Amino acid sequence: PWELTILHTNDVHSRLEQTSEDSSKCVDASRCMGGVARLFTKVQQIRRAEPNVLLLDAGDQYQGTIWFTVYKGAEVAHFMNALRYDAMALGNHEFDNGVEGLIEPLLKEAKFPILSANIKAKGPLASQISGLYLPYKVLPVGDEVVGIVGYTSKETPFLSNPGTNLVFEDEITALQPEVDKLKTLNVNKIIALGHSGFEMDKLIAQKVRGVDVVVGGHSNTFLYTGNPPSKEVPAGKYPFIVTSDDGRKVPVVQAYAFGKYLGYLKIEFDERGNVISSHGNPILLDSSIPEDPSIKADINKWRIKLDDYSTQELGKTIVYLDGSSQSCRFRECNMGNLICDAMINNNLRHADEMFWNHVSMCILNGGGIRSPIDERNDGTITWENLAAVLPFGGTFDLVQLKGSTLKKAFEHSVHRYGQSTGEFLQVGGIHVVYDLSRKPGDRVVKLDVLCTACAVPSYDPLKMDEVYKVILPNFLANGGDGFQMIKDELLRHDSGDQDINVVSTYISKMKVIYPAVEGRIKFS
Amino acid sequence: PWELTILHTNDVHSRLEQTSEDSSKCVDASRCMGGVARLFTKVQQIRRAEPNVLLLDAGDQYQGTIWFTVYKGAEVAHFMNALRYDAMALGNHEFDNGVEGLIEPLLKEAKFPILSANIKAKGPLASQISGLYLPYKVLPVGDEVVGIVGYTSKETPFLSNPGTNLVFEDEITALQPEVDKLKTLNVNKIIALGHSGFEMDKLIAQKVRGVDVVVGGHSNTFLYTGNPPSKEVPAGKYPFIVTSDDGRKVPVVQAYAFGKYLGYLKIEFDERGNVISSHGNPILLDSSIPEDPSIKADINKWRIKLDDYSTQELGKTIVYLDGSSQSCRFRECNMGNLICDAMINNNLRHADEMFWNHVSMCILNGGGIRSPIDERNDGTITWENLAAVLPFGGTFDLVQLKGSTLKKAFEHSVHRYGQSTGEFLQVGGIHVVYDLSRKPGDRVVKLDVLCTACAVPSYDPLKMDEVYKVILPNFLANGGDGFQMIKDELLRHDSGDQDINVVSTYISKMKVIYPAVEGRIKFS
Ligand SMILES: Nc1ncnc2c1ncn2[C@@H]1O[C@H](CO)[C@@H](O)[C@H]1O
Ligand SMILES: Nc1ncnc2c1ncn2[C@@H]1O[C@H](CO)[C@@H](O)[C@H]1O
Ligand SMILES: [Ca+2]
Ligand SMILES: [Ca+2]
Ligand SMILES: [Cl-]
Ligand SMILES: [Cl-]
Ligand SMILES: [Zn+2]
Ligand SMILES: [Zn+2]
Repeated sequence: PWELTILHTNDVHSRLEQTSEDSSKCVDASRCMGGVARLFTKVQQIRRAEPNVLLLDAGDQYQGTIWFTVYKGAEVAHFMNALRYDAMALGNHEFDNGVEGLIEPLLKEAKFPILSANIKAKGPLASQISGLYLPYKVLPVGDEVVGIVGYTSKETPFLSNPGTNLVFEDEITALQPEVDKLKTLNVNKIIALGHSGFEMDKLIAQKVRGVDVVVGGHSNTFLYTGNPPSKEVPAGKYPFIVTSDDGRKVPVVQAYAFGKYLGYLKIEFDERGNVISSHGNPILLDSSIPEDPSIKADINKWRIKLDDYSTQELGKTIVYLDGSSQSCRFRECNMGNLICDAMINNNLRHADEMFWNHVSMCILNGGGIRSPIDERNDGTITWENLAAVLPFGGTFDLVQLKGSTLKKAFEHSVHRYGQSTGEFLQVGGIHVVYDLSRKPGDRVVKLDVLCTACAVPSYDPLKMDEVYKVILPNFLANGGDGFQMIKDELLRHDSGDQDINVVSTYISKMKVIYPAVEGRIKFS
Repeated sequence: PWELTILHTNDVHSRLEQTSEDSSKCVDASRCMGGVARLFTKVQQIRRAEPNVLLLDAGDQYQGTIWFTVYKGAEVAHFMNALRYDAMALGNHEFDNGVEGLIEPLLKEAKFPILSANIKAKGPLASQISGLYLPYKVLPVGDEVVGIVGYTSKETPFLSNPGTNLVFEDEITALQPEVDKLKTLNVNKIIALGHSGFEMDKLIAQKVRGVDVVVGGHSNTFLYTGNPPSKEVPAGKYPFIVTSDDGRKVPVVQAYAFGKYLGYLKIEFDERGNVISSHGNPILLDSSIPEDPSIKADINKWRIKLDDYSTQELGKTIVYLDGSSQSCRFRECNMGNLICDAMINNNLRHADEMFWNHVSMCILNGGGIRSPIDERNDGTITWENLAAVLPFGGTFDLVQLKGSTLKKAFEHSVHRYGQSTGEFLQVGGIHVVYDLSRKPGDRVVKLDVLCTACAVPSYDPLKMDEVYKVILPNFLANGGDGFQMIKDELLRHDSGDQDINVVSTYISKMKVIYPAVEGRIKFS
């Protein structure tokens, strides 16, 4: 039998540097994980041990940290080139800066093929982008050939900014004729590599005849066999074996997100390209694997521009930005409003999945806000100013909560009001009124939440049994500040973008901000 | 004596096409005024009649209409070249797209000198922008030479986006050594051409010794001798003669704004370059002057790209945008909120003077909002969609009003509530509560307005004798919809940017909008 090792990443989301275990900034330098330098170490070791190896990425390298804000994809081409990826599928985030932001930094500089069979170009763009991404690629591997076909979420127009000259076709209908072309070319080992989410990956394994293995992304799905090595709870075994409509066992794999795991799948094929066994598990890239010094030296070199960005003017304020603890731990503060508005706006512009692309409610612990920003002089705000406001190195995560849970979180927000501690919440898309003369646990007297999805979009009373989607710091999603009910009762929690980056890009895009105290939080 | 005719424009604000008498879109094609084609006719006629003629622009050609949104300054270089301007001073709006947006479209393409003596470049920019604008230029005119020195408002960093590598120095201190250089060169006829406002222009005429004539802008100042030909009321005679500290009569001139007038000043000089007389008046460019057909043919040709922009996707909405009359003439509607938020945000980003750069209150007649925009499909908003919402061809103007005036405007808003007419106001930066059970004229029971300039920026009760600055349609500033108290009582009214353009660029910059009904207007 001929054995192929597939190494794969997906939804790296600009985590070029090593991170903490939850994908936020690495605070404890000896428990960090992921990053491209550590990835390279582990990939090089397997390439030395195994004769036939492919390294694939299933999309969403773009977006998430200062690396993408400053380098805009040039860092993705440079470091994926340095790692010698064999192919990549386009994900939705690859369109976040429009087709122009995809063609220049990435499609023109990458030294490997970039694939998607279901994106059709038209008008003027068609001979402009022509051949810059491919529906399939035949790759030699050792003494054999493997074909790779790409696909990208049809939800891309609602998530990103691909423009009106690209059509996203149904994946299975677009994939079948390309796999048929590979079969006509006598390629008998075919990987479908793409970015549509685990549900669609399972449907492709079942329905696209000729596909031997599916390597996917988009849904941040973690699969693992046996006792998992970190906090992620697996959605199924790895590989997740799906039997096809033509009765073959098709391994389906994904490797969570954020470059925290390297997916590692070994497949044995018979002489006719049928899979006769498959086994593996994602490898946790934790600090027991050293960062490769030649990649890390390049990371250090590229970081100099990022460190320089710290003093650059992002925008201006026309108001004093009151991030003092005497304000933000006690009442509505306009710095809290600004940060919640940024959290919302960034996720609406750049959402990771449709499930989250209408989120319009935000809570933020006031103890998370650590400095004011004065408008004298000229009102200039820089990254360095924001880093003093948000110094903890966190992310702004997405959670789905029952109303009863959120009501308990607002009771917790004032249960010991007056003690100057950090759990008092600033909000966006929420109007709350407290009556502090009432018993702890019964101080919320009105709690109305923005409803975006409906007749006349508006604030409506929170309902205990309805479910709501909220953006908030990772620190609160994990139950910090005593918000144990959030951690214990939430229905879904996805990690999101790095925090200072999110606020800096919001100010960059607004240019002039004027947040004000406007009645989001009242006391009666 | 040697006689020089100075023709001059300032604060054209992207009004390349002819306009209505108030600078908004030309609706009645036979009462239109201004535009570059008509300007060219009148300038060519004077060039044929007079031997020594200079055509100067004192700044703020950038910004104001779709022409600048689509062409970003290339239209300014092209048409000022076609008119054969002899020189231009930089104004604040020339920095609205940053130094990069100034260097490429304008400084590199202009065929005339672009001047400013008080802008100093440093760091990397210094040898990059070097020589692309000049502190002075010596120009031959007929058989003599005239020197021109430029200057630009020190308020530019607070109005625009010139970056932190440009320093704006005090104008009189920067101008004096450059005028001294011209004197050393034996130039004895010196025009100071610049963009700092009439107050500063008068101080330059008094204090910069050697300046013969000041040609200014920025403050949209209209000067005229005798009975004025249109609606503008003159601030003084034209020219406005200032005696200098060295006892010379220095004509100071400006020509309003929007290309509506061509300034026309004749100066006689003795052999030593002393002004021995000066006379003139701005010429109203009204429809008695034909549009020049060679310039208009080019305007038509360049318009094709603008007409094409009408179908281009600007951004997306995630909410139904309710611009129906049943909503917007009766209660808060999220289309009204969106348009007021756009009006505010655009003017904060791109304000014409410091006087207006903190405006954070907006009123908008609900009868001005003429269509909803559905989110199906994909939520795409185009210029054409917005043109259906805002079809009247107006501008969003700046007014300063006493509180008592604004309170009367809110009483007018509901004085015959229920009759479905268009005077009901949508708002931004204002919370109003009405009690419709009370007498007409006494229905406003709460009226709180955002105060940006203060301790903890916030909504505070309107005070009858305080003065407030508000952005609103030209149609309301001129007393439309029965708001005669606004027209009759306002303290200052400046025309602003064209309306669909303002909303389109706001959506372009926000990318995804989600306006909602949030309690700006309540009934008790
Ligand atoms: N990782 C973190 N992210 C956000 N806020 C934090 C974090 N750690 C501590 N805080 C805030 O700092 C306060 C203590 O100064 C806490 O009550 C909490 O509100
Ligand atoms: N030039 C204009 N600008 C804005 N709104 C207008 C204009 N002309 C008419 N309207 C609105 O149209 C309504 C009549 O349909 C008027 O009551 C007024 O609210
Ligand atoms: Ca096969
Ligand atoms: Ca002189
Ligand atoms: Cl999925
Ligand atoms: Cl002035
Ligand atoms: Zn994705
Ligand atoms: Zn100006």
